[PDB]
Amino acid sequence: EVQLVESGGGLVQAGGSLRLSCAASGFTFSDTYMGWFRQAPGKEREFVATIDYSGGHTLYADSVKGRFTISRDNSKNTVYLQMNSLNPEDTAVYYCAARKRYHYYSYWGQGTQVTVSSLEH
Amino acid sequence: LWPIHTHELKKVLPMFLMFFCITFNYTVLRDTKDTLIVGAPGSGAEAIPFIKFWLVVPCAIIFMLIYAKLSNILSKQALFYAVGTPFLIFFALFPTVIYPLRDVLHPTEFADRLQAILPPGLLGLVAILRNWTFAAFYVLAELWGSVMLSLMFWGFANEITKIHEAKRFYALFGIGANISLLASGRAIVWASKLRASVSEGVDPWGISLRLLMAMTIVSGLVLMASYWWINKNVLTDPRFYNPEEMQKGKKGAKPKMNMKDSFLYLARSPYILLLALLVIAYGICINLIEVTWKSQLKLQYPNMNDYSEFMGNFSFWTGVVSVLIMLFVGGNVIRKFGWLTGALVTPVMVLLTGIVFFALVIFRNQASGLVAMFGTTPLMLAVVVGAIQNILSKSTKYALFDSTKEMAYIPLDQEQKVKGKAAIDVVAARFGKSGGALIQQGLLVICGSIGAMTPYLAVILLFIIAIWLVSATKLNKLFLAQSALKEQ
Ligand SMILES: Nc1ncnc2c1ncn2[C@@H]1O[C@H](COP(=O)(O)OP(=O)(O)OP(=O)(O)O)[C@@H](O)[C@H]1O
Repeated sequence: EVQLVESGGGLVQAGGSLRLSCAASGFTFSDTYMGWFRQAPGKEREFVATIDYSGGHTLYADSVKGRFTISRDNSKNTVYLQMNSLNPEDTAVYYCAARKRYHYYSYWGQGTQVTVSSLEH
Repeated sequence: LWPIHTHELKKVLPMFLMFFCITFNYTVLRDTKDTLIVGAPGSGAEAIPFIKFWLVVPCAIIFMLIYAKLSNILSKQALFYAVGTPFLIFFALFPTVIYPLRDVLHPTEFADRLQAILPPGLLGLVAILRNWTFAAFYVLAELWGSVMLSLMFWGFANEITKIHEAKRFYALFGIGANISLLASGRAIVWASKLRASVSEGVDPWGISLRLLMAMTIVSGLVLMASYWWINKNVLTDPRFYNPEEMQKGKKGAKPKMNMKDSFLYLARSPYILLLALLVIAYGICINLIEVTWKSQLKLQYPNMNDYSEFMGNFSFWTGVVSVLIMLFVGGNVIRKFGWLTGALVTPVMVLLTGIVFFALVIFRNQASGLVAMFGTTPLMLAVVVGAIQNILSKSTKYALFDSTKEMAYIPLDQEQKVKGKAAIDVVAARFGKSGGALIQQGLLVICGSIGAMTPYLAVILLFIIAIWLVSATKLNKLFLAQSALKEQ
């Protein structure tokens, strides 16, 4: 119905790069507000970036501003998140979120786990 | 509107020009003082409640004493000049002499050596000593707004206006205040967006301050010129003005009660007591949210140019909403829905737009993530909600709160009417402001910051609006009853 699914998680190293995917289905992608969140174990779910409806307005978290970039493709239904200069503080399970054009609650995907050169265990 | 006859034009146009210049300067300085204090190094919105009390009101009393002893040695026009020209001298000397030397006059070393001793709540108090020229600018802007607007210009008007003209002239001045809000907002926006001369090494805010103070100086010069013109061409014409008129009312010269001969009149009877409660609650509620809102502004707009540009846009839109109100909801709602609803719109509006604002400020991390899915951060959203609250209050004050105050003043007998009106407008005129400043000072000292005191501001705001709502609901019972027996 509103199936969201992520891809591109894993590990590279402290300072590497990863590109997440949000190959969703089941709604008018041209009329939905997408974005990326993350929830480290023991922390609260914080947002990473959101893409407006076509790429005009992007809103990044102050902790990932300049490093991460979020981009969508209304034709090829998928939301991207190009992660660069990954810090050990970035490790978390990244969820893709989606809010319809006029709704107020966002659907969540199963989330993909991202880890980077595990820091002092 | 333009409800003035054709023959009174020669008398009202200099008056309208004087009022336009005074209100333009008032808005420009009201925005520039916040820009300077909030954006100063080592300062912030926490310095505002400390200034507004420990510098504004003692300098207010000092200036009132100097003015009272000066009015007896100088003539009326000479008094106007001797009071208005120091303002222009300071506003010409500030961006040219005082602001360039701000890194010499300000004792940053002593200021931080002191801040390392005082509790973290007195950061707003050491920011006054760290930016004492900016504090003098704040004091003199407040003193412009008080003296040159409420005392000087309004004494001039009430002296030279005729009773058969007063209503129309004051309505024209009310609409001119909104037109000057529009003009000052556009002018501040322009002077701030004139962040030009891409060649670095110059202060981007220095140029904006020079432009703002230059507009202030030109406006003050036009004010002085219009005052001279209305004195030499109008107040000497036996057709417009003749001192044989206001002598009738000045026979009983204004007996201003000091403080407490009226503090007991606020205890005579529950009517004037509840009305004082309404005025005090308004004065405190408007101030409680402003310091937190200006902290959110300093967070959203770090540099002085963007802060001043936002204050200019805020003034412009305050003017727009004020014009819309004066044109559509001028006297509609009060007579359409009774006195209780008109008196309750302002407290419930402050309550709604304040609980939303304080929820956005307190629950930032909880909101950041649901608001992020709407393109904005809870900081910008809190800035917008606080701006909306301030705009709505400063807009539907004159048409919703003052209109119900003065309407409540009606069913009283003339003696208690005038005496209680003087009592309210002598104590609660500042009592509210000074109390809203002292509450925030105490909360800053106890809690330790603005971010740490905002949960207690919301509880205090709820405790005061509760008093505001219960007093307005009780005052409506004594207002409806006394109005019925007055009919027969
Ligand atoms: N309708 C109005 N239009 C323009 N200016 C006004 C109006 N009513 C009052 N003022 C000016 O604003 C003052 C009323 O209180 P004031 O607005 O100063 O409290 P405030 O909201 O804390 O503002 P400030 O920051 O200047 O203290 C008066 O001194 C007067 O100079």
